[PDB]
Amino acid sequence: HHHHHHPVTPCEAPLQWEGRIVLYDHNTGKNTRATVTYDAILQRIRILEEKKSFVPCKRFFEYIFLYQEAVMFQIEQVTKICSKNTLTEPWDPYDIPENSTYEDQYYIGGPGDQIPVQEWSDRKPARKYETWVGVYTVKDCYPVQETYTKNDSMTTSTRFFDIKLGISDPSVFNPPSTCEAAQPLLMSG
Amino acid sequence: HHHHHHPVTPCEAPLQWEGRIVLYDHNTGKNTRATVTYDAILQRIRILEEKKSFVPCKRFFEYIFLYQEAVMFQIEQVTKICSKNTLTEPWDPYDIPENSTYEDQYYIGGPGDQIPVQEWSDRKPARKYETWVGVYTVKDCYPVQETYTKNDSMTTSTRFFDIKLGISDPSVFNPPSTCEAAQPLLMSG
Ligand SMILES: [Ca+2]
Ligand SMILES: [Ca+2]
Repeated sequence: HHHHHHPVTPCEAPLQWEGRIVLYDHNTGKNTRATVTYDAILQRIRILEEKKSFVPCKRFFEYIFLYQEAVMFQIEQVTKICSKNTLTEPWDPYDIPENSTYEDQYYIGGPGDQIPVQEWSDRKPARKYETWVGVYTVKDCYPVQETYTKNDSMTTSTRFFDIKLGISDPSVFNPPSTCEAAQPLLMSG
Repeated sequence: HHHHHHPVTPCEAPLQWEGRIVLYDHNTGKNTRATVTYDAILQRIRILEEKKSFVPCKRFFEYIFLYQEAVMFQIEQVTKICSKNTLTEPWDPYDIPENSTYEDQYYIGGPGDQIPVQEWSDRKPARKYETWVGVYTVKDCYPVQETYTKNDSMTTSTRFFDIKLGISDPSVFNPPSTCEAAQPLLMSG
């Protein structure tokens, strides 16, 4: 039997990638499926909601968050109606904060196809419940899952997949021409 | 470019295994870490809660659910005080119901260590929100994650890992001697 040190700090998540996610929102119970272009160097993130067959939702959005310019564009994918809004909130990366609490390492999957991952949190002894848990791969530190009990009880779980390093198509961060735009509230049905 | 049929039915999850889980309960915000012995053939499941350093919780339980006998034993791991209770609810396997809606297939992880998985749900067009989403491996159909918006807004996400087929230690389903026991309500702090 052998004794593995707990890691002194967490691995460093990739800075740029193209991937896909599911965002599960318990306040609404909604699962949102999106293609994501993520760039922590410029602190921008582009989210393209996906439509599946016969979902009861008519409206689907593209989001372009440009934190270095304190603006977010939201575009109805059909109408192409744009909303330009101010971003007050600071950038938040998909990574493990360097002061996170190490929780575990384990294998996801079966024999012959299993992947080692690590789990980290913001657990400390002064607080009964964590607000953040992250599951990242051991080998490349890619995000796998995060749950965020953030926002005073407004919680989400995000699952990450089909991630590919780098950004093959930068143009996605250019807002469309219809984005000579004002600050409308666009929400889904 | 190529066109993959959607699967006509889902893969068949393993019937017996030993593994570990994290159960994230939004009603409380709690993350419970447990070692699990799972047996769908006898419809029994043994859950052993894990204690981590300096969690503010004093009480940790072992559960032995024996659905074929409509009884569940709950044991305080320290005191060894047992509770024997009646099970009214039918067995529910960790599997994909054969009438589930196929949602997606994708790779978790990075280049050189990534695992293909499938996602299934209980989505139908008559209901805005799913009550159940399951993520299972393609290769062996091992559970990876489930979220359950079951119970009229009482929702959980479960993550599965370190799964090994078969049950190396059957004795765990034998209740301990202190289980000449009554029906106490034992809850955590
Ligand atoms: Ca973050
Ligand atoms: Ca089930």
